[PDB]
Amino acid sequence: MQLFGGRYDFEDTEVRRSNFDNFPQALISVFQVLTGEDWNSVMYNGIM
Amino acid sequence: FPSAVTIKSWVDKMQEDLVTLAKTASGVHQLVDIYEKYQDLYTVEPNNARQLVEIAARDIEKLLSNRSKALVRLALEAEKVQAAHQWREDFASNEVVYYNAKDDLDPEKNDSEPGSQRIKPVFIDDANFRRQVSYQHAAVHIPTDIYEGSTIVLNELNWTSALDDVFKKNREEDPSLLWQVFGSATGLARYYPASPWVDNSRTPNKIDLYDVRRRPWYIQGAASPKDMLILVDVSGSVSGLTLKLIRTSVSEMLETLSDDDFVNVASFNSNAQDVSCFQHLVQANVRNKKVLKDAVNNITAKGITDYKKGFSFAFEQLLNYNVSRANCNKIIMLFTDGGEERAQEIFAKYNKDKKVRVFTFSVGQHNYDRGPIQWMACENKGYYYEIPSIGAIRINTQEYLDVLGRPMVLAGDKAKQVQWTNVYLDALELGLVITGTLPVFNITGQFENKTNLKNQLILGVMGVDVSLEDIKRLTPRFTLCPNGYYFAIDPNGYVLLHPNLQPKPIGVGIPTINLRKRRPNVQNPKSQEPVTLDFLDAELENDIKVEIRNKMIDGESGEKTFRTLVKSQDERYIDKGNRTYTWTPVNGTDYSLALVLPTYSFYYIKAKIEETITQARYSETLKPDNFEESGYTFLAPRDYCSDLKPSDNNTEFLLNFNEFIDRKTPNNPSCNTDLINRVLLDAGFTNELVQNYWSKQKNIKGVKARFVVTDGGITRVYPKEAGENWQENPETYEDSFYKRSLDNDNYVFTAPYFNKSGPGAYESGIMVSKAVEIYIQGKLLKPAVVGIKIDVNSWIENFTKDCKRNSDVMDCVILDDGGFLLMANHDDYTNQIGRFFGEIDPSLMRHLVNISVYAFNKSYDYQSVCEPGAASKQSCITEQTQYFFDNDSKSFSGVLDCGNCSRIFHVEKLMNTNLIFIMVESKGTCPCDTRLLIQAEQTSDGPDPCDMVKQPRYRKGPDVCFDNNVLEDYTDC
Ligand SMILES: *[C@@H]1O[C@H](CO)[C@@H](O[C@@H]2O[C@H](CO)[C@@H](O)[C@H](O[C@@H]3O[C@H](CO)[C@@H](O)[C@H](O)[C@H]3NC(C)=O)[C@H]2NC(C)=O)[C@H](O)[C@H]1NC(C)=O
Ligand SMILES: *[C@@H]1O[C@H](CO)[C@@H](O[C@@H]2O[C@H](CO)[C@@H](O[C@@H]3O[C@H](CO)[C@@H](O)[C@H](O)[C@@H]3O)[C@H](O)[C@H]2NC(C)=O)[C@H](O)[C@H]1NC(C)=O
Ligand SMILES: *[C@@H]1O[C@H](CO)[C@@H](O[C@@H]2O[C@H](CO)[C@@H](O[C@@H]3O[C@H](CO)[C@@H](O)[C@H](O)[C@@H]3O)[C@H](O)[C@H]2NC(C)=O)[C@H](O)[C@H]1NC(C)=O
Ligand SMILES: *[C@@H]1O[C@H](CO)[C@@H](O[C@@H]2O[C@H](CO)[C@@H](O)[C@H](O)[C@H]2NC(C)=O)[C@H](O)[C@H]1NC(C)=O
Ligand SMILES: *[C@@H]1O[C@H](CO)[C@@H](O[C@@H]2O[C@H](CO)[C@@H](O)[C@H](O)[C@H]2NC(C)=O)[C@H](O)[C@H]1NC(C)=O
Ligand SMILES: *[C@@H]1O[C@H](CO)[C@@H](O)[C@H](O)[C@H]1NC(C)=O
Ligand SMILES: *[C@@H]1O[C@H](CO)[C@@H](O)[C@H](O)[C@H]1NC(C)=O
Ligand SMILES: *[C@@H]1O[C@H](CO)[C@@H](O)[C@H](O)[C@H]1NC(C)=O
Ligand SMILES: [Ca+2]
Ligand SMILES: [Ca+2]
Repeated sequence: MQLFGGRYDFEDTEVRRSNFDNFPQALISVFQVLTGEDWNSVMYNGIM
Repeated sequence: FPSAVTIKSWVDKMQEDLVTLAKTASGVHQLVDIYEKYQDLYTVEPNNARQLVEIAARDIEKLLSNRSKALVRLALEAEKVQAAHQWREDFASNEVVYYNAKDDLDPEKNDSEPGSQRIKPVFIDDANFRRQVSYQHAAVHIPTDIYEGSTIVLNELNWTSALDDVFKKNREEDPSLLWQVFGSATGLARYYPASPWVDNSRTPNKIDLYDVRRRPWYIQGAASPKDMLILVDVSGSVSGLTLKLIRTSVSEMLETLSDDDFVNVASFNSNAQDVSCFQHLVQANVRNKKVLKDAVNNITAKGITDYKKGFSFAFEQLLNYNVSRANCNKIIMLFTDGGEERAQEIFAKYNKDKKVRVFTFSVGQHNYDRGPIQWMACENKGYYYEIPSIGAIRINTQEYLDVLGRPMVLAGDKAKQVQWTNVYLDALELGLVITGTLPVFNITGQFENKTNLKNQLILGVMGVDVSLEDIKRLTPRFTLCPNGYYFAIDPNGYVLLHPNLQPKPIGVGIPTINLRKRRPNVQNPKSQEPVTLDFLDAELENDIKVEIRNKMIDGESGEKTFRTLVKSQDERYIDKGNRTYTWTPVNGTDYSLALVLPTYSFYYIKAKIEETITQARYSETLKPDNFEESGYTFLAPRDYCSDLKPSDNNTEFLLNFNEFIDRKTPNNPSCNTDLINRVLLDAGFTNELVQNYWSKQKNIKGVKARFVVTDGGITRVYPKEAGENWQENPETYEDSFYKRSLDNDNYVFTAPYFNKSGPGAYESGIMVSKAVEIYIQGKLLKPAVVGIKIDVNSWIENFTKDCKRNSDVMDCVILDDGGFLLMANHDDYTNQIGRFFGEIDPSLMRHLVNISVYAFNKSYDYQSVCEPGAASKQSCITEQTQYFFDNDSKSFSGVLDCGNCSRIFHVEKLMNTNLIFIMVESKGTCPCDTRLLIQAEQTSDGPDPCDMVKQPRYRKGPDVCFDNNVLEDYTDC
């Protein structure tokens, strides 16, 4: 929530729903990266 | 270097040589003599320009009142008809039969959507519509993203189907009527007569995105003018997808605005700045809006949100009252995502009585709280609109006119006033046109006042076009000379009718399109702007014309006579023309109509020929087999009779003209006698010249071709070999040189063009012209313009015999007013003939202006095309320079110095003509450039707007403004 809260302020019309805006959402995102599923997308967004 | 008396004596033997060559070979005094020899084939009547204007002002009154009556009945039927509609929802049971525009008309298709049934119509081809049309029913336009077959749309096509009987009753009564259309609140439009729409949806690959609600005609009659003020939220949270959406809504919101509407754009993030250079509400014309749409785009989001400084700045903007203002609906709309503060305190005082209306827009996909924003909208009698997407922008930034129309629909009959739109290009390609609108109201159960829940919206708006070619038939210019014309004007300064006004849209800025970012097959929007050229931009501006222009915006009558300079037809000359203006109001409308005449045009010739043999004998004069002893005759495409049409191929036209007089006597019971007759009289006057004078002197030595461009269209170039090179417009009221010959009292020389295509130099030659000038009973007349194309080679020999052919000591040239190069000593200059002299030695030309020998005026042409700049054609502004003698003095001696050199130039002006002779030392002796002073349409982006609007042009707004009815619902958001 620090490093990536806000920060997905891209001007694209696509959705990046696994983001780190709230606390419920951040928690869901952290868990998804533990199940391993699609964590590369959550990392690519943190680099862009 | 020869003395000033030697140049004086040597000019006087070669202006005496050109003028004697032109006075003798053309036949000025002979054509004067035969207009005066007859006296009785014609009579001389006056142009009473008080009377003519009054007569014209009334045909546009009656035209635009006749349009109005039709509009009123359609509206009554629509109101009555929909009050008796039942709102059914069984439409697969009872089909709605209608013809849908923008659908394949191929019989074998048979799509047959549920609820609806189409029509295959039969489509005759037509005139007054330049497209195939059906007079048996009305077409229906559904916009593309709107589904048809929706109960909301299916129920319009049911009740609106009773308009086809009233549509038909308007055209039966008046054949000339143009499109008749009802634009629905629902977004469905029906027009008569039916024709296929110009863009089908998917049968080509361009797709129309046309919405009736969006249209300017629909908007002006939807609602009253308005001073809006866009707030933009620029806090940090907005940055992202949401910030991207806002820049496209505001641009979209503006499209909605009109000239009568004033608008500024502010933006807040813990301080409210204003987005551009303006700081007050500005007129929201094509230009101002272009500035605001160019500053909305560069915005960057950063900082804390403050709705208190954002609405303080907004209210203060709303209260300026020093500036020019709409003063009608005052509304402020804020684009923002989420608000935690309702700003209750700012609204208590700034708008305690709710004079202002607040509209809040929540944009993008986000989690910020929308309750406070909704509350603000509810408190202020505004509305709330979400926009998550780009496809949601187009119907929510046009939808606020449903709110602003409410206190108009509570005004009753008082609100049913016809209003006429600014000239604009028709959706169907008709040409320039204006539409008169009326709003239809939803009255259901009026008898008993039963509901009113949705009875505060308009059903839609009804319009009817007038084409500007219909108004130009009520303002006839043939009796008057080429110089005379009629100008029409808004109470906004825009010109309804003008010679200068053109079909191309008025352009703003220098067009820049990026080729690296246009994917090839997507079809962007083309244009929708109105063609708002102003009177002080259609003509060269004076101070004695801003007096005339203001004086006929505020509905006064008058005359005025003064000396002003006319810009030439081609954009190269400026001629001081003593004009008289005369204006009066069109009493039914807010247009005021004027008329320019040049003193000497106060009298015209009417043909008074009626004998059997005399109209006969003059008519075989214009036979194309008889051009071996007459001269390659031309003829102007007037609307002589209704049957023979202007063709743009002139040999085509002159056969169809001259067939017409053989196959039928010129009495012609559906055809004006005077126009054809004058032409016949004229052709017997440009015959007796070509028989008894020009065919005697069959070859003059330096003379190439000899013409008589006359009034009656009949231009006669004398050898048929020469008439192939005659590259003029055959309409005599469009020729540039014809009009410059009438202003001047001396022989006029026209410079040939530089480069280009076609033979226009050695082959045809430089031409001299001169208006014929007769006096009948002490009444001045200038019926015709004689002329000569000169031979450039012979002229050189006389000129050569202290200037040699190719001299290195000094060079001399002859320049007509305007500074164009006609004759050159060197032979590296006479190759580039007809070229602006400041492009071949820019150092001397620059000095000449300084000496006061030459004067100039740069103007703006707001309707021109140009290639784009990287940052096939768009419209753009060009700046145009013309040059003209401002000093009457005959000679000008001096020296110019570049730095380290002197050149001694001597300038003498030939008497009795526009030509000037200058002697100067060879350019090669002093190697000098300054910069190349060029005279061309030069792309530019001026004048800057931010400085015009600090002192705007005078203007007069609409008298009736409907807003703030006390019994408005003000409860739905
Ligand atoms: C260049 O200079 C020559 C000579 O001045 C000028 O000449 C033509 O010159 C001859 C030489 O005498 C003239 O006779 C001729 O003019 C005609 O004849 C008599 C002369 O008095 C008069 O009726 C008229 O001047 C005129 N009328 C006629 C013959 O119909 C004169 N005109 C021509 C074109 O032959 C050239 O015109 C000069 N170069 C130009 C054309 O600028
Ligand atoms: C909107 O669409 C409806 C449905 O087509 C139209 O209602 C129809 O109107 C016609 C004439 O008003 C009716 O014809 C009449 O039928 C009765 C028998 O039902 C007959 O006695 C009459 O002499 C006449 O033939 C038609 O029945 C009626 N349909 C229904 C279902 O009631 C309506 O006219 C359309 N509205 C507009 C404004 O065009
Ligand atoms: C002009 O105003 C009238 C009312 O003053 C509008 O008529 C109303 O239209 C609504 C449309 O939503 C009708 O409501 C519908 O009722 C049906 C039942 O038939 C129901 O199934 C729908 O869910 C919806 O509630 C309503 O019947 C009707 N009101 C009256 C009094 O007839 C009319 O739409 C307005 N004109 C236009 C062109 O919109
Ligand atoms: C436009 O209407 C005005 C009246 O509003 C006309 O002015 C009248 O002119 C007549 C003679 O032509 C006078 O007898 C009247 O006294 C004038 N009106 C008033 C109230 O004084 C004007 O003639 C009309 N012009 C056109 C071109 O229709
Ligand atoms: C168009 O050109 C004329 C030149 O004849 C300008 O008129 C002169 O303007 C200067 C100032 O620029 C005055 O001092 C002179 O008194 C004017 N002379 C005459 C005869 O009018 C005129 O200003 C130019 N118009 C524009 C818009 O620049
Ligand atoms: C106006 O309507 C009347 C009646 O139909 C007609 O006689 C007249 O010609 C019309 N005028 C114009 C300019 O259309
Ligand atoms: C303009 O008016 C004056 C005064 O009536 C007149 O002498 C002059 O000839 C007119 N201008 C022209 C170009 O004829
Ligand atoms: C004439 O030239 C001089 C010197 O270059 C300059 O100062 C002056 O402004 C010029 N006059 C005009 C009318 O521009
Ligand atoms: Ca996996
Ligand atoms: Ca914010």
